Amino acid sequence: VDTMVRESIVAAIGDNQFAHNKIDSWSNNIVEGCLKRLAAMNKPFKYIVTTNLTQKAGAGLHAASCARWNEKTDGKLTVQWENNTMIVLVSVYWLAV
Amino acid sequence: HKVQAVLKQVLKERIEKQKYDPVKGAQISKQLADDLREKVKALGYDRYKLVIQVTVGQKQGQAMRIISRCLWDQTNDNFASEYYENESMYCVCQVYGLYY
Repeated sequence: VDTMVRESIVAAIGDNQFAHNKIDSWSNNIVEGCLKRLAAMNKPFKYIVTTNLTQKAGAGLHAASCARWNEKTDGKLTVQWENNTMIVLVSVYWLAV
Repeated sequence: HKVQAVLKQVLKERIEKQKYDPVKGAQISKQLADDLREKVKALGYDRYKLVIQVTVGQKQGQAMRIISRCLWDQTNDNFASEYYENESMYCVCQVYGLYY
């Protein structure tokens, strides 16, 4: 489910380089791309999609996300990507209806 | 927002007199995230949930911004952002107030 997302991300921003004024824009396109990736699966759920992108500048970081949800129907899926100067994180969250 | 103001109060109440530290930072950031979760999951919970993001950084003064593009169920999912800085710690919080 997320492997096609990862291949989409490696297709979109593979080995590319930072430019800050379109960085958010890439995020938007990624969010739209992942939206189509959600719209291809269309499981009847409440979906949440989020991206993060950050320059490799030399500060150490740690990241994850949590909630307090109905544990059997609500879930999280993720893809981390990186290159020489950038880090990319995409997250999808399932809440049931 | 009242809740946002008290979440920023929680941010300071964590990080006052402090500086960002690589060695304290795993436990410090776990305490940060869990304390903001405990804030939003205290009184003020009415069959909701909160989805959380936290960023903590050292002070260098380059060009940095935040943005987030989502798709959500519209009437039940809301969002807010918080920024703060001090002598050595930048801290940003992103809160997603969603119906459980």
